[PDB]
Amino acid sequence: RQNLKSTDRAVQQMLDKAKREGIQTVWDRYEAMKPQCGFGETGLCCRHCLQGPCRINPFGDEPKVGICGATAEVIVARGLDRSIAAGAAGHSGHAKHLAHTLKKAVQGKAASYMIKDRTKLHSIAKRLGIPTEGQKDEDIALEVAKAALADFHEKDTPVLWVTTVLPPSRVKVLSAHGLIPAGIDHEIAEIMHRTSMGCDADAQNLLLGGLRCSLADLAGCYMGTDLADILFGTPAPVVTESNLGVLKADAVNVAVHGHNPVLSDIIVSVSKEMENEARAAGATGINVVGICCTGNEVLMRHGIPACTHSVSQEMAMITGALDAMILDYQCIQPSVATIAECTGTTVITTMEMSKITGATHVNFAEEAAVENAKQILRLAIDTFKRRKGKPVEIPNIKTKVVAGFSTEAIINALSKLNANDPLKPLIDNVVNGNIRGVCLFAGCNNVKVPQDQNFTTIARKLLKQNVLVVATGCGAGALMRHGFMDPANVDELCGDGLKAVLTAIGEANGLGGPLPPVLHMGSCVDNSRAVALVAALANRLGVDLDRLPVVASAAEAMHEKAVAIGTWAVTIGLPTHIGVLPPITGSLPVTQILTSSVKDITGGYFIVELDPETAADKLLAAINERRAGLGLPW
Amino acid sequence: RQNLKSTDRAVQQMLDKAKREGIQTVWDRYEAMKPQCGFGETGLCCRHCLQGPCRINPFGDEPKVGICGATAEVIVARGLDRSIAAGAAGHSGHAKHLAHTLKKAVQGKAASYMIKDRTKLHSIAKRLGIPTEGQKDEDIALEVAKAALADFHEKDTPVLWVTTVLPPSRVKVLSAHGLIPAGIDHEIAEIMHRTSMGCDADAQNLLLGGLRCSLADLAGCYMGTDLADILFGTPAPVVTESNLGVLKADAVNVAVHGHNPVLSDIIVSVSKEMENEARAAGATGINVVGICCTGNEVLMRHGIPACTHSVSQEMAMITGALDAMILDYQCIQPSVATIAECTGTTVITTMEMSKITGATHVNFAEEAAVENAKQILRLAIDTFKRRKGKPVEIPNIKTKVVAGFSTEAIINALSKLNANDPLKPLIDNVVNGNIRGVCLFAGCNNVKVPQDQNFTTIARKLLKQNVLVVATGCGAGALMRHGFMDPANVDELCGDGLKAVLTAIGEANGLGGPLPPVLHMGSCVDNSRAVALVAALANRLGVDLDRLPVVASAAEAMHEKAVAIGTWAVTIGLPTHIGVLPPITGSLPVTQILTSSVKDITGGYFIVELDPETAADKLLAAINERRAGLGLPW
Ligand code: SF4
Ligand code: SF4
Ligand code: F3S
Ligand code: F3S
Ligand code: FES
Ligand code: FES
Ligand code: NI
Ligand code: NI
Repeated sequence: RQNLKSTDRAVQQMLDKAKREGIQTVWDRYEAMKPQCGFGETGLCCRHCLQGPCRINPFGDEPKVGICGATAEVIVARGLDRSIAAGAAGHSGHAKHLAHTLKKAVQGKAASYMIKDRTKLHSIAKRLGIPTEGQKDEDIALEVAKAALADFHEKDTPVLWVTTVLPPSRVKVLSAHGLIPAGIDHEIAEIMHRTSMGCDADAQNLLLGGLRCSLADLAGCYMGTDLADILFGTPAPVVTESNLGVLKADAVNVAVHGHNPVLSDIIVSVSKEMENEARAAGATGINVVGICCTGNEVLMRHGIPACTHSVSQEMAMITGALDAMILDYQCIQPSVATIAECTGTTVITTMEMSKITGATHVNFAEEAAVENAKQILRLAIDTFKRRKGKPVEIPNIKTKVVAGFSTEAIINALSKLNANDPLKPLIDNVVNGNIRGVCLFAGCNNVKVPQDQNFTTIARKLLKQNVLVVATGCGAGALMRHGFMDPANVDELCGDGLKAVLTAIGEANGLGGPLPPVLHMGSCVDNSRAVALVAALANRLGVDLDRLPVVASAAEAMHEKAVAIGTWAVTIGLPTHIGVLPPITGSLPVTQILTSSVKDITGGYFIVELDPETAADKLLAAINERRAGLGLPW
Repeated sequence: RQNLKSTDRAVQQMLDKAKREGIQTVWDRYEAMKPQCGFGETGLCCRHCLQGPCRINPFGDEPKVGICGATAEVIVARGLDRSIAAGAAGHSGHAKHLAHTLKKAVQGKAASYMIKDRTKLHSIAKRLGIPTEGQKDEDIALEVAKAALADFHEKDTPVLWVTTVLPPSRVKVLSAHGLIPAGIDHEIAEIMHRTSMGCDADAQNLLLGGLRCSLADLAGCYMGTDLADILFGTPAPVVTESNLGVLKADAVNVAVHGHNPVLSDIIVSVSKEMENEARAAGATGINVVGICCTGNEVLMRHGIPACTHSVSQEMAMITGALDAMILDYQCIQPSVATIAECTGTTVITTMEMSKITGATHVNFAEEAAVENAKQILRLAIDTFKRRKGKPVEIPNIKTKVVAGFSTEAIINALSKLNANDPLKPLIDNVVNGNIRGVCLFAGCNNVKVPQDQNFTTIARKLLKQNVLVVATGCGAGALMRHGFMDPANVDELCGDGLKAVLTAIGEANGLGGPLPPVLHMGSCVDNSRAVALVAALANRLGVDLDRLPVVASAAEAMHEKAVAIGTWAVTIGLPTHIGVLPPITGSLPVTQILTSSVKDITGGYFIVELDPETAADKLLAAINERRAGLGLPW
C-alpha cells in the first residue's frame, strides 16, 4: 500500500521498484525506527552535559527534573532554541557563501560570476543606504557584499537585513522586546551559550532569545535571495514541468540537489555548452533536473524542470536513469551515497563542509567554476555510457508548472491593472472579498506524513474559500507535482472570487487565461520574498503585519531550517501553522507561550495541528479574525 | 553512605543535613534518573530534525541507521561537534563580554573598570602586532579590544588568538590540515550548519571541523585570560583557604558563582567599602566567597577563599549561612533557585541571557557597576538580618591554599634560579629526571563519579612519580579542597625529585619552604595559561608541543566546555585523558579516530579511561613515551 507512504503516483511506482529490488528507502528506515522514543518526541530529553542523558516522564513519577535541576520548561525551550540556531546557521551560511561569491566576482577573482541584475543591485544599495550616484557598479556591489558580511557580527548598527526589510512600526515593536538581532553569527553563538548547562533557565527568557535568533535566520534568508538575484537574475514568470517523468532515458540526466545554487546555476549554463560532447557519448544532450531548493532556484530563474523533492529524493535514483546527482549542502539524505551503488548513479559532493562517505568529491571553487563543472558533467557522461542497453523505469508522470513569481514579478503583474499603485488591485479584492486572505505554504515533506497529503488537503480548502495561496521550497514542490501550478486547473480548484482575480490579472498580462492556482515564490530562502510582499502591503496600508489577513503553513515540516522559518513567521506577526509535532508537548507552559501568549509580544502565534482538515479550518479562522479586525466582511 | 557521593567531608556533612531536612540534591536527582538511556550514553541518538527522534541499537537488530540514512559514525560525530561548538560559544561569549568591557572602560563609558595591568596590555599588543610606541594606553587598549572583537568573524587574517599564541611549527601543521579557525562565531555557526540534517555525513570530515572549532574555543579561552588580566591584574602567588569552613556565621556570606568575574571582581571591591553598612546590620562584615570559575578568578587575583565547586555547589546553601549567591552564567545548577526557598539564601541573576525562574534579577551594567553591586549586597545584608537567631551548620573544615600561578608568575619564580633563561631550570630538571613530565588537571566534577575521587587518585600517583602537576577550574577546586595546594603536604605527596625542585624554587623565592604540590593556574579559561607555558617551553626547545612530556586530564568532566577544552588539548598535540565517557562508544570508527588516528593529524589523542588507577598508569605511559622520543631516561 504505497498510498500510505506518498500521494505522488510517480513516487508510488518507484516504491514498488525499490521493494522488488530490495533497495531500502526512507520509509523503510522510518518503519524500522518505530516505535520512536517518547521522551524525544515530547522534548523531554537533554544531552547538554556529560551527566546526561536526562529525561522527564511526561506523566507519572520520577524522573521529574533533570540532574542539574533543569525543569521540563527549560529542557524543552533549550532544545527548541538550539534547533532555531541550527536553522539560522544553514540559511545564513548559504547567504555568507553568496556574499563571498559576489565579492570575488566584482574583484575580478571569479569571472564566471557577474552582476546580472543591475536593477536589483541598485535597489538593495538604496534600501541599505549605500550611495550609488557616481559609483561604479562593481564598487556598489563590493559595498553590498561588505554590508552583508558585516551583518554576521556585532557593529554600530543592528542586522540591516532585519531592520531595513520590515516596516518601522514592526521594528519598533521588536526593538521594545529586545528582539532585533545584533549580528547573525553572534545570535547563533549566544543561543548555544545560553542553552549550555548552568546558563539560561527561564522559559520565557529562553524563548525570547529564540525569537531573536529566528530573525537572524530571516536576515540570512533575505540576504540569500538578494545576493542570488544580483548574481543570477530576479525571477520572472516561466513555464516548465515537474515530477519524475521529466527524466529522459535518451539523455544524460543530471540532478542538482541542495540549497546553494552557486555552482548549479553554473551547471545549467555549462551543460548547454556540452551538448555536443554528450552527443558524442550517444546521448541526446544533458538533461539538468532539480531536486529540493537548488532545483527551485534553477526552476525559478531558467525553467529547469523539477524532478522531485524532500522525502522522495531517493526515488529519482530508483528509475535507473539518473546519471549524476550533484550536491552542495542541506536536506540531502545521506542514503543517496549507498543507493547510488545499487542504481549506478554518480553522487558528487562539492563543498568542503558537506561530504558523504562513499560519494565522489569534486572541490568546487568559484574561481574555477566552469572547469569544475566540466569535470563533474564528464563523470555524468561516463555514467550515461555505462548504462548503454540497460532498461530504465521512468514513470510517465509529470505536471505543467508556471512559476517565477518573485515579489517584483507579482508587483509587475498587478501593475497591469493599476500602473502607479500596483498593490491597490490586490487590496481592493481583499476588501471586496474576492480574495479572503493570503496563505504561504513553506517547508519540507516529513516521512511521518503521507507525502504531500497535508499541503494538498489544506490548499484545496483554502483555494475554495478564495485564499490567495503562495508557496516556496518543498511546499511549492508538493503543490507543483499535484497540478496546483497549472492554470488549466483554476476552474477546478479556485473559488469564484479568486478565479475572477487570477483571471483578471492574467488577462491584463496578455495570457488569455489566469495566473496559476498557486504562485511559486521560490526556494526556502525565498520565503523572504513573501516577507517583502507582506511588508509592502503593510506599508501601503499604514498598518503592521499582525493586522493583515496573511498566514503561513509549514504543513509537513522536517528540517531545523523549517523550525527557524516558522519561528520568524510568528515573530514578524503571522499566525503560523505547523503540521507535524515539534518537540514541545512535554511542557505545557512552553506550548502555551508558543501558541498563545506570544500573541501579546509579536502578534503572531503557532497553530500546531496534525489533522489537515482541522488545520485548514484553523487557518481560515485566523484569516477571518484578521479580516474582522480590519472591519471587513468575512 | 555519603562517601559514595563525595570524598569531601564537608560535602558529606551537608548531604546528611539535606537528607534529614528533605532537600533534594544533585545526587538525589541522579539516582532518580537511573537507569539512564543507553542510546544517549553511547551517542546513538539524533534529534536533528522533526523526523526523529532516531536511535541506533549499539548491538543486535534494527534500527541500524537513522531515518535519513545517517550512520552511527555520522550521528556520533555530529553530536560531538555540537558539544564542541556549545563549549566554544560559552568560553568565547565570556571573552566577548570582557572585550566590550575593556572598550567601554577606555572610552570613558565605565569608570569602575580600567587598565590595571599595563605590562600585560603592552605585551598583548606586541604579540598581536599592534603598535605601542607613541600611543596612549587607552588607544592601545582600544586597538586590543577591537582586535579581540574582530577574531569573532571572518577577515583578512585568521583568528589571531590562535595563530599568535602557538609556535609557528604548530600553526603550520594545523594550517596544512585546514584546522586554523577563520573566526570564532563563524566556526560555531559552521558546525551548527554542517551537523544539521542532510549536510556533512563523513565522520573524518565532521571531526576535522570539530578540531577546528575547538581551536576557536582555545582562542576564546586565551582572549578571556588576556582581557581579564588587563582589566583586573595578572595573578601572582597568594595564600587563602578553601571549603565550606570559610563561611562565617557572624558575617554576611556572599558567594560569587559563575565564570565571568566582570561584576564579581567589582563585588569584591565594593564589599570592602560596605563593611560599616554590614556592621550596622549586626554582621562583622561581608565575607565574599567563591564558587566555580568566578570564584577561581577572585581567588587568583585577590585571595578570596573558595567555598566549593561544581557538583557540590548546593551544599553551600545547606549550611544555612549563605546569605546571597550572585550569579552570571555557566555551570550554575538551576536547582539553586528552588533550594534558596528552603535555605533562606537570596539567589541573584545579573546577565540578560542567563535567568533562573524564581531567582531575583538585578541587571548589571558596567556603566553602573558600583551602584548595581551595592543594590545586590544590600539584598544580602537584608538576608543576613532575617537569619538573626537561626542556628547554622557550617562544617568546620577547610584547607590552606597557595595559588596565583599565572604563567608570568611561574616564569618569575623560575627566574630566581636562572634570571636570563628562566625556563632552563625547569627543562634541566625534566632532563635529569627530577621532573618526569607535566600534567594539567582541568574541568568539572560529574555526579557519576564520587566527587574528587579521580582527581585525587590520579594526582597522588603522578606526584609520587615526580610529575609536575598544574590545575585549573574545578580540577584545581578538587585538589585545593584535599590539601594539594598546601606546601606543608609536599613531603607526604611528592616524589623525592619533584620535592627537590619545588623546594629549590621555593627557597630561591625566599619562602623557607617549597612551592605547593600542585600549581593552581586559575579558572577554566586560564587553561590558556598552561598553553602559554607549554608553548614557551616548546619554543625554547625548538620543538613542537607533541614532542613534549606534557599531558592533560579532564578527570571528572561534565560541561560542553570541558569537551571543547579536551578537544583543543588534543588538537595542539597533547595526550588528553577524560575520566567520564563522552557519547562516542556507539561508533567504533569515531572512537578510533579520537583515541588513535588523530595522532597522525595533530600528535595528540584522547585517553578514555574511567578507572583512575588505570588512567594514571596510561598518563604516565604517555609521558614516558614522550621522554623516550626525546632520548631521555624514564
Ligand atoms: S544540562 Fe542538566 S538536564 Fe541536561 S544533561 Fe546535563 S544535568 Fe542533565
Ligand atoms: S537528521 Fe536523520 S538521523 Fe537525525 S533525527 Fe533527522 S532523520 Fe533522524
Ligand atoms: S530543501 Fe529542505 S528545508 Fe525542507 S523545504 Fe525542502 S526538505
Ligand atoms: S566552573 Fe564549570 S566547566 Fe566545569 S570546571 Fe567547573 S563545572
Ligand atoms: S531518552 Fe530518547 S531522545 Fe533521549
Ligand atoms: S533515545 Fe534516549 S537519548 Fe534519545
Ligand atoms: Ni526548506
Ligand atoms: Ni570549567
